[PDB]
Amino acid sequence: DSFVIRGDEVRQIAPGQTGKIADYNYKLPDDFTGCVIAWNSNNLDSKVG
Amino acid sequence: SPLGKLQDVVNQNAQALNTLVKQLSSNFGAISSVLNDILSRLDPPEAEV
Repeated sequence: DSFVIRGDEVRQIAPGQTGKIADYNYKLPDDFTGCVIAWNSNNLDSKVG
Repeated sequence: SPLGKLQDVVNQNAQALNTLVKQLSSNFGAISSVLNDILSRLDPPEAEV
């Protein structure tokens, strides 16, 4: 599963975490088994304006 | 007083049941004895713990 989120909301991509992203965008089950991988994408995903 | 042995048996059983019922007021290291309070005030993984 691949998506782009704010740096603050990286914590929300975890089992049993409550946030705007967790509630209304991407939800992880508490019993989820797997690995969450996040890396900064500022250089390519941010443009001026 | 002669029937004290039969009354000791009744008293011991009543005391054991009372102790068992009273144990439901014991936190056992949890935040609260009440299950509903734990569920309402905590996220599901923390509540499960």
